[PDB]
Amino acid sequence: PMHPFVKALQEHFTAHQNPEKAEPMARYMKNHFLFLGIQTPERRQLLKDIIQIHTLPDQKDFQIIIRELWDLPEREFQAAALDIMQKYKKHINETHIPFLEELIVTKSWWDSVDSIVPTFLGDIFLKHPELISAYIPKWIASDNIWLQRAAILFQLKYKQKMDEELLFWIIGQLHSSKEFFIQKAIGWVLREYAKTNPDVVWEYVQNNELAPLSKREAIKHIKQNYGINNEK
DNA sequence: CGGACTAACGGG
DNA sequence: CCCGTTAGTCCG
Repeated sequence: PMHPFVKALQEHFTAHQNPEKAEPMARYMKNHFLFLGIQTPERRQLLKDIIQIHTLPDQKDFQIIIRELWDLPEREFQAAALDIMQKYKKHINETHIPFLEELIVTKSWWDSVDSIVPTFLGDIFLKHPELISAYIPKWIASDNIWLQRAAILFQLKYKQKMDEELLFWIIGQLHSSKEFFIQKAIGWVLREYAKTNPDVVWEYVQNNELAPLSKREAIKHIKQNYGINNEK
């Protein structure tokens, strides 16, 4: 039996569906998912409505509610699940890594994976850096582009706390990937980290092989700092 | 390739 | 208001 909070959310979202918007929204995600057609501002309000009426469920039900929402067809339910997980943030710890892994590799796409990785997993590994090597090597070795992207992006927001040796090691392992979502994640994490340490990122990109997309994205801004040499 | 543009979302 | 970003399409 579906949890009453999830049932209430399903009814309320469905009552406000927009088939006209659902079409372009589904196309944007390359038709991997059905959509109700509800964009983020309204989707968060509809969740708010249900929390106001029912109250947020006891923490004992947290993982259950996330999984039930994950199993519903329309993409807005996974987006809502992530909003709900943020509400239970203070209950999440290192013991939830496998739970988060399973979310990464089910109903997988860039929208859900990017919402799980730099935030929830990033925070966990900042608190428990000793656990990185229990997961990152397996992720990289896996057949799964989303675990590979997770390995790249978990340090995205680390700024001065970035483990540079680790970042570059991870990138080195994945630099030959022909997968767009890997090449782009490499570009993104380098571009972001260059905001903290431009010299290190510039040196890396000039001295290590990267896919063209990865390099181009990495230096999107810092090419202004260093210049674009004449090629002849 | 890589630049220009679109549309939505996060946050100064 | 602005800017920076996951994507996305389109054009030499």
